[PDB]
Amino acid sequence: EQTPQICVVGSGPAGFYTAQHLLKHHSRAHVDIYEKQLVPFGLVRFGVAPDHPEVKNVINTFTQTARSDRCAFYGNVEVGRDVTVQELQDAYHAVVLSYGAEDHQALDIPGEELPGVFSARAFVGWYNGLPENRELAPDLSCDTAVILGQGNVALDVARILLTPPDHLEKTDITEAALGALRQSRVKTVWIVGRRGPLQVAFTIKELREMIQLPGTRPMLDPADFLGLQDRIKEAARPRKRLMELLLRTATEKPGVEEAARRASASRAWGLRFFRSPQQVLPSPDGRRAAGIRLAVTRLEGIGEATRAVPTGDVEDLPCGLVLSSIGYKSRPIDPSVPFDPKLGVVPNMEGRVVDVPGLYCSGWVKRGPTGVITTTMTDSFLTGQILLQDLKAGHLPSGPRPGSAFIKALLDSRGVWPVSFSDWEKLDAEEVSRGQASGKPREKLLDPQEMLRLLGH
Amino acid sequence: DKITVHFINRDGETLTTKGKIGDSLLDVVVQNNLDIDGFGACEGTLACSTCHLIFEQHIFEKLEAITDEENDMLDLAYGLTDRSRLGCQICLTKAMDNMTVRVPDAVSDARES
Ligand SMILES: Cc1cc2nc3c(=O)[nH]c(=O)nc-3n(C[C@H](O)[C@H](O)[C@H](O)COP(=O)(O)OP(=O)(O)OC[C@H]3O[C@@H](n4cnc5c(N)ncnc54)[C@H](O)[C@@H]3O)c2cc1C
Ligand code: FES
Repeated sequence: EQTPQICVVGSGPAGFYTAQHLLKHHSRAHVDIYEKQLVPFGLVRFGVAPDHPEVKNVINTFTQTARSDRCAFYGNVEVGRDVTVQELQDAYHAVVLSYGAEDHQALDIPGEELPGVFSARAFVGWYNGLPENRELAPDLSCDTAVILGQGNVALDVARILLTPPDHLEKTDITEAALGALRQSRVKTVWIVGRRGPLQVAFTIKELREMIQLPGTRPMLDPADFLGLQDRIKEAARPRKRLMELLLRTATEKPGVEEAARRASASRAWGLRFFRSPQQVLPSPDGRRAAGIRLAVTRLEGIGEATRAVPTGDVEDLPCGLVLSSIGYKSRPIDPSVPFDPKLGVVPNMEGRVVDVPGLYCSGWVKRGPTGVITTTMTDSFLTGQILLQDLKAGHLPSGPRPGSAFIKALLDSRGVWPVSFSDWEKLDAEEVSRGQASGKPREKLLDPQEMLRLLGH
Repeated sequence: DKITVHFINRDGETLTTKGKIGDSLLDVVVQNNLDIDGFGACEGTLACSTCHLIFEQHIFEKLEAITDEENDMLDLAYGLTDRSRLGCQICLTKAMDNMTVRVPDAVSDARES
């Protein structure tokens, strides 16, 4: 029989789940996972908050997959740069793009470049050890911080900003960020959304965590939930409980115990509705951000292309830190692959890249940056399946295929030294040791050149 | 395994197996090496919904009281029924022997948007 050679571009949840599916449903298929970072797992390592270790458990299943004899890892290989997609298509039977959505949604407003304005995801990569963000060194000396957008990512940075530093002591949070967080004078966090309460993008788990965060109290305006009760009682299961928790918190008087807790709280988080960022207001010396001008908006223009539009009235909000968490978009990495700049994804029909035989995709680069790990997982399985289905039907390149035998020699000729999964395990073991002393799960290596020095690279 | 449990996989196929009382169905699944597409991703820590299972009515009624922590993850699960529970939260009992749990399939493409 044929021995399928499959290539996966990206080592995050979508790439590892697609490979997992391929290995499980085809006994001879081989999967080579390429990754531009020196280490695997993508956002499970760099995105998921350090106080959410339970979620990082999917890493155990990816490690199991990577250890399979029919799987190989190739970190420090940036597809489209070190190796082109066309070159991978020549080497493999099928190529699956799973490189997530890297680009951040710019605010595109006056003063969005003022110091103190960061991408919410840059702040996250900061404390999660993404190398490119290790020198973010955000100024946490100001009292208020404003987060634009009301998704889970917003709740994550707002939670990390208000969590008592000591409670983060033994998580895998970078020691660097934990040190900064200890000196932080941030005590007020506002999460502002363009739309209303019925449109919040976060889930009940993360909201509940926020409502119960030690040392904090919630700041919800009862007026934002007026004539909204009956619509909540009719919402769908996923939505109902979430909304009822917000409504309850926003309109019901807390018990004696809860009230006492809040009266004692020293930090606070709140939710603002119907406000779109109009401009970041500068400080007296115009050297930093001192606040943000929010335009009051209205639900106007409804239907498919529904959007909030400024009424003309504004509101200036004092704040020393402004975090933009308004989604993201994938980016094209190779001129050989089609791209939908409007939706920010690689055009595809349920996994099949448009007009490119043998080319597939999964994860955020396929559906957009709106799914948790479980969503990405079941989506990635569907792609692995449509690929196996094309294989059986004979719609993928016939015969031979050298796979890595070709790419290895190619990357070699180009002076690119790949990081294998076993090399990663030496690094992993090192980070775990450094976590021993301080009692943390690990102490992430942030210096690119040191990580390579370890591996002997 | 002192008791028997039947798992109706997504592809119609049934996977019978035994698991000693006290174990969560995730334990029954994992240790018995049952092939259920991405079942128990967070390894039973209430961080996912991949261990979602549809129990028999005559058994659902007498299961441990469901917590908010479980409902929080269950709301994000597809193929949700009135007899749904997170498998890793249900520890086996003597009265569960020979029961039949069904892994949710159907059209979940709706969760991908
Ligand atoms: C701040 C934050 C917190 C989150 N918290 C949670 C949570 O608590 N629970 C949850 O379930 N989900 C959470 N998620 C969502 C989860 O991280 C995503 O659903 C998941 O990472 C999607 O996987 P992916 O495979 O599409 O892409 P990603 O994980 O982004 O991985 C894409 C991979 O491709 C690599 N890559 C990019 N370009 C190239 C290239 N040219 N060549 C080679 N490799 C390349 C990237 O470096 C990366 O490793 C969170 C997301 C964020 C941003
Ligand atoms: S295995 Fe994750 S919640 Fe049950």
